[PDB]
Amino acid sequence: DKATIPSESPFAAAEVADGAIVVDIAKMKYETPELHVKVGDTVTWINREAMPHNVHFVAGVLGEAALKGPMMKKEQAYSLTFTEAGTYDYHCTPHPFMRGKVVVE
Amino acid sequence: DKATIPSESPFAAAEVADGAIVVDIAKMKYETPELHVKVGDTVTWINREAMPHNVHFVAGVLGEAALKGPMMKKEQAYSLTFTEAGTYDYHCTPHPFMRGKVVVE
Amino acid sequence: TDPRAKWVPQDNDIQACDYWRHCSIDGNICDCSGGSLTNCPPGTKLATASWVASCYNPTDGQSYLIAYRDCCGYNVSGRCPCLNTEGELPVYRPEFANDIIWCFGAEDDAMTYHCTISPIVGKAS
Amino acid sequence: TDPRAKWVPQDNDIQACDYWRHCSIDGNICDCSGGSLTNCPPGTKLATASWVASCYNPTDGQSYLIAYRDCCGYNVSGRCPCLNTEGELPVYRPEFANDIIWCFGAEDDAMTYHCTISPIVGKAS
Amino acid sequence: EAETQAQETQGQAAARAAAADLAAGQDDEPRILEAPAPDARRVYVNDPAHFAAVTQQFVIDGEAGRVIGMIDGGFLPNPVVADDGSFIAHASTVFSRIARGERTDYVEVFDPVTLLPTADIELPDAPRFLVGTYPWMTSLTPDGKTLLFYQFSPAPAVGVVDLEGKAFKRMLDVPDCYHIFPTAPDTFFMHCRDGSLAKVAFGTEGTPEITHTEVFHPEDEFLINHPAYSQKAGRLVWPTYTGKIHQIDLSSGDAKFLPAVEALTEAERADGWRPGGWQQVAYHRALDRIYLLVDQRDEWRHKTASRFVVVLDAKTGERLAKFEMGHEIDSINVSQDEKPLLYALSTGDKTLYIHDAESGEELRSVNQLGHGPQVITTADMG
Amino acid sequence: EAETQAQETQGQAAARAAAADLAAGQDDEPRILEAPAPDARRVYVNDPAHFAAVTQQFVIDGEAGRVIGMIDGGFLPNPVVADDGSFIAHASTVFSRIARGERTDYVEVFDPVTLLPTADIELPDAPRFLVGTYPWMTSLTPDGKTLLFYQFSPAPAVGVVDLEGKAFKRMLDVPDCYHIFPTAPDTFFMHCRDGSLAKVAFGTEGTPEITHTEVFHPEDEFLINHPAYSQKAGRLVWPTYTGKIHQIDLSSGDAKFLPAVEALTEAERADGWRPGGWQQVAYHRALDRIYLLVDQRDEWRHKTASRFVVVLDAKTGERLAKFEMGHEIDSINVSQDEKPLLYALSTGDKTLYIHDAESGEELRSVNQLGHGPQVITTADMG
Ligand SMILES: [Cu+2]
Ligand SMILES: [Cu+2]
Repeated sequence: DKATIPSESPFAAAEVADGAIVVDIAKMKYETPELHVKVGDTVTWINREAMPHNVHFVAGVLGEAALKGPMMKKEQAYSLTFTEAGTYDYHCTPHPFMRGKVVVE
Repeated sequence: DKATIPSESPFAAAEVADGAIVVDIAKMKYETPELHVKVGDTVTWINREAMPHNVHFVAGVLGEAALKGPMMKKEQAYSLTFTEAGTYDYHCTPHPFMRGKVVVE
Repeated sequence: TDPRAKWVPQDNDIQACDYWRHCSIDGNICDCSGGSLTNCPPGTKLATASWVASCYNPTDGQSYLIAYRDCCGYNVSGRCPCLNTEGELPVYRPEFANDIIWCFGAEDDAMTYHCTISPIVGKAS
Repeated sequence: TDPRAKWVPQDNDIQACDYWRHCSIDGNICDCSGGSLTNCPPGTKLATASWVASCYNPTDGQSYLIAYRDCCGYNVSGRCPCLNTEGELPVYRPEFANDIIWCFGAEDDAMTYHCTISPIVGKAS
Repeated sequence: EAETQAQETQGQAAARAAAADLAAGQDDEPRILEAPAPDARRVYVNDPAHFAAVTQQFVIDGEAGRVIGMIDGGFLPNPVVADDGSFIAHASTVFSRIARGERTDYVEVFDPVTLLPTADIELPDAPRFLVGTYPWMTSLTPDGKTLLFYQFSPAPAVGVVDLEGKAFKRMLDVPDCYHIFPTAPDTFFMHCRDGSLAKVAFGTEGTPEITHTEVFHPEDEFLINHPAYSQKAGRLVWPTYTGKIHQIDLSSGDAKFLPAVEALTEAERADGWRPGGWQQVAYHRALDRIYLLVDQRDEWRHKTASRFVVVLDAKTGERLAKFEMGHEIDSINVSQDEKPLLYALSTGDKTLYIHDAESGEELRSVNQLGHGPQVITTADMG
Repeated sequence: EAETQAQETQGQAAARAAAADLAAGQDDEPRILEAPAPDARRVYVNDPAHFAAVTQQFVIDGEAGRVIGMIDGGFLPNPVVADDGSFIAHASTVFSRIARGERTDYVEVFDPVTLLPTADIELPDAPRFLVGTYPWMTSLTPDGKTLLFYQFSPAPAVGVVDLEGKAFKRMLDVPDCYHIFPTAPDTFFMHCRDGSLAKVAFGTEGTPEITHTEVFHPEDEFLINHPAYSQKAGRLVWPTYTGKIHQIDLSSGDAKFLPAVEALTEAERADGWRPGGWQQVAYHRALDRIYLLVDQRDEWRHKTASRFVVVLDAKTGERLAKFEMGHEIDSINVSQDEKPLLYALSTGDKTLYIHDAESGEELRSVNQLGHGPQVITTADMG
């Protein structure tokens, strides 16, 4: 399956194109509780703070295996391309209280 | 199953009848390691030393369960009534080099 | 404190490793973890078979056979550890061998070591 | 050593509890069980998620964020034990809380605690 | 540590009894003992063993300073003890190959005199929070019929275990909150990241009903991992790093925040005094008293042992007493009876020090308490 | 806790390296290490931990005095180490509820650089002998393809475990004999209640062929549980309680008794000198030297530590050295290379002291080796 991964590893914020769909991460929060994109859209999370954060979809969400995203340092980014309509929950691994959702339409 | 147990636990050997079928235990030995009996006969082991001893038939010999007798201290006794024909090997639990055999005709 | 000195048994304190019945105890004194000199602690399983040793009682001048039955089915208690080896023989004479976990015959086939009791099974020498 | 005195970082020995990167370590220094300062011992599984702490380096005057990832799937090492708590908050602020088993993300879902690495993530500024 | 005073006197009384039995021809007939009945001075010491894969609980007669029993457990298990003396239980974790391989979380329930397990209740999907031991991360409902435990990851949740029917019931999704303070068969309070409290009422099935209270503390006021909670009194006592105390009475079934109290004087605070330890706070219900491990320390030495215990009236906030314990103490609890004991546990000495709470005086001590003992648990039987 | 000189050097060089990385702005990228390739100076220390339900092995670089890895075990495991450095393995025992519940006995084989298990082989019906750890109770064959382990109860037996095919084969019934010294893929010797050795040769199937030796010691002469055996030399070195040393040459796969040799002098023996410890004796294959732990002790303190080690030519019995160790030593072993190290383990200090075998000097040490470490194992790589 339900996403592809453009880049295995994190990458520099400055890498993200201008029109890109972006979830900023700051003060221990994802930017939106709930992002709406279409089938085929790439979402990029950008950690804006020093505290490392990632995105993590449990097993069965984006396919059989969990998708545990790599931890992003300050000013690092990570993308996912959503290939199937549906609602996908995630959290930040060390931080269960940081929760988001991608709604793919 | 092939034997029943007159007494669960050891009992004083002054309660064994004279002329009861007896394997005595002394010198780290069963004194009659090959004993022949007839179906229906009650064998009594009697410990003649301070070193505790028992009888121990492994799983499948006298039933499906192993019979692990109580440890007889000095001058205690323990009986089994053999209810079916066949040869039943035994040994002493902490002293597995002490072996006996009851032939039930 | 002198580990190499001859064993000198006392008959005043069972929680000490020099209590006369503890002469070939390997492990832990059960009285320290809720058992007693001759009984297992609540929740543990009592072995039937064990090593033995003749231990000299200094109180009456008489040698007693102790059956070092383990109490089993629990992790080692950690309290009152002792190792005495009066008359203790190597493992090819197991009747007197105390490295063995003497747990055989315990309820529920328990085989882990928790502690050891020091009951008398008769007289010796 | 006064347990209650202000903790004093050094930058001269990683096996000591006052090494500077160990400011919020809880458990055991991996360097002492076949790991290194920032790597896990062979056979253990490396967490990806941890508590952090910013620790002051006396060598250079900078504070660095240290990510206290646990090495998991082994019984505790028992070697070089330490507990420091610089900036350490209670469990409702998990991100700086260090009594937690920071094993999340380790291969094979290992969640037992062996030891803890002290890698630098970046600036704490 | 070698032999305490209580051990010597207990072990010589033992040696006389045994010697008489021998002299009098009374044969030795070994059996398995039972522990005395649960009373108010019975104390539990849990040894998390510094994160070892297997741990031990010590069951202690605090009157005699005698180990009456032990319970084995797994990796960082959570001990509960029914206030009414009827059972003990824990939530525990094991692995098929010591510290690796398949993980099983489970709840065992034990007979508090035979110590035999009467229930073994497996928790599906390994949901326990593996954290150094916080007594209020696993809790009984007031009826003793339900065990609740905290799950941290993958998301906040509380597990419901039917001890009566001996079955895992379900997980309750909860907001971003921690610890579990039950007030009714169906209700408990948690403490939240934002600084509020959540109340959670749960039925047989369905989304539980979760209300919040107001935020009762600042973000920069740090409430410790070991609060004291009397379930019968519904008193929750919560120290901060500074010794400031939030009390919340939960007796009514709703949260009533009481006036804040300082456990240290303004002078003490400026002269470096702070609470420090593991179980830093105790609360005696009958006397409405609060006990607190305190000592002089840098701010960030909050988990180090303390040598002092201040005692204060929970209503007035007024100090009553300050004891010097004379050891490095990590944990305090109290028996809940009329002239109670102060239990003082040194993780470092692996010794439980047993004090007259009234005087602060040391009466006896129990040593060799595993490897890194941290947790004192009593029953409130009155 | 207390830091060895070797720890300080190493921890200081490690601190400097890390300062150099941080200065060059080289980012920390955590990964899992591999241990260095096994070598002659790798030494294993097993901790039976005074009968704890879980135990640890420490893998140590003897040249540097560094812990290079560790391996977990259950209840009283038996360690083996292939002489060629290709694998390590143990026979271990676990329970489903820590120390109770279902018992699993199993053999695990590990990769000696990654320390990952490469086989986990269950042994049907819990047949391992649970005993304080004797290295020659579980033994590899010379090609490493088979592991044999002793069974005591209900009958003496030896289990055959196929490591190459990763399957338990069968139990071999044997006489009343103890320990296993393999000489081939299908031949091994044992020591018998009657003072003979038994040669046991087994096929694919069927009863083994059993050939007894002459009785080689009287019944009042007591052979320790920790003899030394060089599989590559076929030298069995067996001390008695008094420091008399039987040597059996098994190099031919038949037993050739060698002359007895007294490790202690008549004078020393009249003065109270006897061997004592756990692993009381070592043998260096290439130098043909015996090392025995000795002290002045009562005759029945044969398990207590010793402070000395005598070294003797195995061919002549000539004394070559008598070292004063500086510590209470329970167990010795040597590396098998040209200028061997002498390993000296203190169970009370939980420390491995590493000495120069030639001069006896303590070179370095390694502390914090579990609860009660007792067994030293080396590979004979040469
Ligand atoms: Cu995060
Ligand atoms: Cu016998």
